[PDB]
Amino acid sequence: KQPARKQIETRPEYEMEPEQPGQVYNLWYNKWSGGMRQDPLKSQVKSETRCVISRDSGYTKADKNPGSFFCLYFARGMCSEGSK
RNA sequence: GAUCUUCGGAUCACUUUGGUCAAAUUGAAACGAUACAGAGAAGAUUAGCAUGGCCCCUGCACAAGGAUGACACUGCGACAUUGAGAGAAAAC
Ligand SMILES: [K+]
Ligand SMILES: [Mg+2]
Ligand SMILES: [Mg+2]
Repeated sequence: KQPARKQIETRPEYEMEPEQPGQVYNLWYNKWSGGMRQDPLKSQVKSETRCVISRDSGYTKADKNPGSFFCLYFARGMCSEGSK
């Protein structure tokens, strides 16, 4: 019954190159291509952040709108705007 | 707010938001490699052009190529049974 707090103060930026020798970025399909297919179920890297309702939930600007949706990023816990 | 008007007001303008979709593991494709076989015509080597379509790829193309591009190329019962004999059964 208190305003919602922001979880991640920073913005996770995108910079990563798999398999340094044998990968090249693909402009059309925005993903790295070439190199070993690699296990389909291998990339899974444990998530870094985690959330619970108790310490995180609260009011936000979307509570006013009757048809508002939930944060894709609150559940995964990197909503970096808070109550805004 | 600007213009007049006579301090009543009149003019002038008047409803945005191109949305494969919210900051990239879990809704834009198609696969590397290793291991197996491993190149059409009845001996052997080998030119090709076709036929068929829920197979495509390269191409601007209704040219032409990709192993003659590849796969496929088979096969069965609107047979009426009587022709006869034998042992049985039921029957000339
Ligand atoms: K040939
Ligand atoms: Mg041809
Ligand atoms: Mg052919």
